Amino acid sequence: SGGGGGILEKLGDICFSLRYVPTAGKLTVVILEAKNLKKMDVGGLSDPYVKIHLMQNGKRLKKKKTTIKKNTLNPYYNESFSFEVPFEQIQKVQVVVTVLDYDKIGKNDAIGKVFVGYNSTGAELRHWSDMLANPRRPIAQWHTLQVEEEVDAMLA
Amino acid sequence: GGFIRRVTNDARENEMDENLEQVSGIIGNLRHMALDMGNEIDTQNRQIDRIMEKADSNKTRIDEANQRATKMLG
Amino acid sequence: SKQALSEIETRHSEIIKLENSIRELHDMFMDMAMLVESQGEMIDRIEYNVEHAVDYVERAVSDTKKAVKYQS
Amino acid sequence: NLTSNRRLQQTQAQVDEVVDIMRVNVDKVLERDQKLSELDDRADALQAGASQFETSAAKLKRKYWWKNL
Amino acid sequence: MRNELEEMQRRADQLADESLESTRRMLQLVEESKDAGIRTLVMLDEQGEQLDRVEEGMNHINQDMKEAEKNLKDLGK
Repeated sequence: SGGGGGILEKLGDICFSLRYVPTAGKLTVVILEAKNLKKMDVGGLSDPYVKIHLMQNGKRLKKKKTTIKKNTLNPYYNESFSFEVPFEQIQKVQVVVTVLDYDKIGKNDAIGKVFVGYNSTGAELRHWSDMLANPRRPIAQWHTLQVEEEVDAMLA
Repeated sequence: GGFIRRVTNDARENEMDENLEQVSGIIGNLRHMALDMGNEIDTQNRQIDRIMEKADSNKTRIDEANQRATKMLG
Repeated sequence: SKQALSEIETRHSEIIKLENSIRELHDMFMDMAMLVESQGEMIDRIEYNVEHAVDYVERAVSDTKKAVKYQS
Repeated sequence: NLTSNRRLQQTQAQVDEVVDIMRVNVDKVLERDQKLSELDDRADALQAGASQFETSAAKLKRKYWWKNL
Repeated sequence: MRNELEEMQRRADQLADESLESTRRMLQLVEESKDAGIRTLVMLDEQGEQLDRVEEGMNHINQDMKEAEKNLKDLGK
């Protein structure tokens, strides 16, 4: 979140809700709204979208994505993703959230990224702990985006 | 457990035989997995032709429709 | 006949070769996994351009059906 | 008779057999790459044609409104 | 003398210990290869999940264009 360098470069704040059920092993992640994103192109308007990847000890597994919300720096998604993770195996995993802009030319750069799971501090650690503890939690939390190599250095 | 010609009665030789047996069974699983993967990917690659032919047909149909609509303008 | 040192030294030689046979297979899987994942990033562009085209077609056919209806 | 190493030789043959199949499979990833590359150009052409078709339909609606008046 | 036995036993011992290191490394490498394999296979199937949606969009374009085609052919009177 905002204790990283992404506050200085004004990357933007994203709001999401994490919920798990330890007894049944099912995991649901809901991406809500974001506010004040950094604009990547100089003269156009950005079309922001989010890609979310599940990992085990920093080892990539599979990913899902939001619908694209065009011409905005304040996108509203309210989109839900559901998975299954065993109770002995939720204590081995991380979830990585990356936000990107949509230009058709290709070689797209990330706006910024964040992760939840072990190897974290503050807000990121709290949201993961709260998710594990509370069955079917409806509460959500804001996380400021951070630059890619700061996230790599933090995760390591 | 009988995967190699044992030359000694050591625990080190015993571990070697079990470790090689475990490696061999994973390779035998990978052989069948590769055959499944090749069967699915070849079928998927030829699915791209099916999608592409339909895509060009509808794009060409849209070009015909655009030309046809434009020719009624005056 | 059969001799113990010759058997173990030769067997070790074949085992390190077997490890390097698996190493080529491993290198192929890591490059293949990167390439199919990278192609999956490209498919997102193809999917969105097609879905955006569906919105234009759904609008265009609807407006075309409205347009023809005025002919008596 | 004394225990023999055919099973170790079989283990080498199993990796040798799968590598030959994998070499064919990676060329089929390159087959997929070529087909996806062509599909990408068709996707832009479809999207560009769809925008033109909607704008043409809107013109046609205005024209057929004038025709029957 | 020395080379009748004593040298041979320690040479065999060193070969056996580096062989344990190769077999343990090889077993972990082949398991790592399976873990990558399983991810690749599941990713291939879920790319097929994505592909049926692409054809579903083409089928929807075909359905409405098939209605549109009649209207376009009767239109030009």
